[PDB]
Amino acid sequence: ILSTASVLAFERKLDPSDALMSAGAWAQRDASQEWPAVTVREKSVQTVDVANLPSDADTLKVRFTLRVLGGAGTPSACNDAAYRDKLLQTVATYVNDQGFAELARRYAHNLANARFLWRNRVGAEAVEVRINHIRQGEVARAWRFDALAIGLRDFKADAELDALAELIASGLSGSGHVLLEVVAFARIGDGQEVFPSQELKSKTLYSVRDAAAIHSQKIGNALRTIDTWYPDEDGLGPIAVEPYGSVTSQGKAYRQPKQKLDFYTLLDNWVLRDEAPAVEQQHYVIANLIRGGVFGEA
Amino acid sequence: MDHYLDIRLRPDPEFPPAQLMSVLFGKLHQALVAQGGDRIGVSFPDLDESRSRLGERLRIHASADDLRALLARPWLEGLRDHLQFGEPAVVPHPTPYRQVSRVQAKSNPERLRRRLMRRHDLSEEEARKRIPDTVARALDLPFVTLRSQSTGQHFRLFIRHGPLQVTAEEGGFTCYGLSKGGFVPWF
Repeated sequence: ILSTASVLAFERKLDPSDALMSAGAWAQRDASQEWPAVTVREKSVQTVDVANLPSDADTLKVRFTLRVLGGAGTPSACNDAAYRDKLLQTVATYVNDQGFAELARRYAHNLANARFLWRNRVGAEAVEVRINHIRQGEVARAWRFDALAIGLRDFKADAELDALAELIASGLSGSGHVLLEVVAFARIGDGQEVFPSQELKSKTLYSVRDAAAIHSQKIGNALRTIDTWYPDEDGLGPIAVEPYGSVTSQGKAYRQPKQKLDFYTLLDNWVLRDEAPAVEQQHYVIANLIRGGVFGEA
Repeated sequence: MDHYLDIRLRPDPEFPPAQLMSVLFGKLHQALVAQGGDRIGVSFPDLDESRSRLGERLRIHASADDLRALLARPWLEGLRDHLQFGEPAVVPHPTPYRQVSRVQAKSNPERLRRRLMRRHDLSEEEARKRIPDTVARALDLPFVTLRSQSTGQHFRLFIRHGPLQVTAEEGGFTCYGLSKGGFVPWF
């Protein structure tokens, strides 16, 4: 009968790091290893945490590292070994039929346009994202993008973006170790307010060691904002790959289970009864498997 | 002022429309102080007076050449994936006119107390006897949340749409695109 397993805990592929934000001046981004860190300072209005650049600095250097792991369909916990073998066979026919070439191109786009710069991008004058492949320590291959010419809405082809997509593809297929250092320089203005992530004296800001930082899961949600295959009305662009694919800002849950387009019903149709969906929805399913999570009933 | 350009906010998974509207308002302010003059005004065609919302449209009223100047300037750089632009087109007619003015209120009694102490050399107790806490007025108006660049303070810029009027008068506009006498067509 091959029912769905009771536990399915997929590990997270595409591990990002906490995005340390340090400040400095534009036109010296090439010497940006001794830049001062953006410190969270108190302000009494109640007291709130604000985080600004220094008054001689217009460029926010947000830097994180990304580990692209591979082994996208193999769970870390699964009860039914027959279901595990059917799921690995399903993911293997996906990969051999069409490799990680749309997913990795979209992840390379979310690295290219600085969507991990969440609110530090909306009024930024010029964003430049430098992605360095770090193999055996130093640099294996260096990328440099204009994150504003590469849009947030459209996934357009480029020459360097295909090489970055092939790197993330080889990392997701298990064919290599991919570790990427992603450095983005946001021209915001002299002493303009930057927005690190927000902890929980009405407001606290996240800071690792006397330096502001965006959370790693926020960077991961920005990297996963690839889902354009959902039922799209109103002109909403890519949303983040979630089961019951939801936006909390808009309060709407696309890919509802009333339609047959959530990750769970698509997975239970693709694995159990072999009803293979369209190539777009199975891209979405494998993107959920790269996201990780706790799948299965209780 | 017979030309207009609708800047409609795209829906965004990451941002509410009020946040993008305040960012667009600040960018338009920077474009207007870079521009000069007093002949460029704004309006909010999706205004909802019941919930005091500004909607998802911002209509920039100007001449044709001023809009052709502003559509190429770098104030829209970095915003073009949260906006959609029309063309500078002529206005319809007949359209009633209304006033888009900023409304400020004495919403902090302690700032008035500090001004009274600076202007009459009084103490804090004379100030609290003179300016009680029942002077705090809260406006039920739509607003954009702006951060200044000369000072470093974050303020709410309350925009009130005036009563509808058949025929406009001559008048200028502030560099926030609001009215210091000018009127805009409404449609």
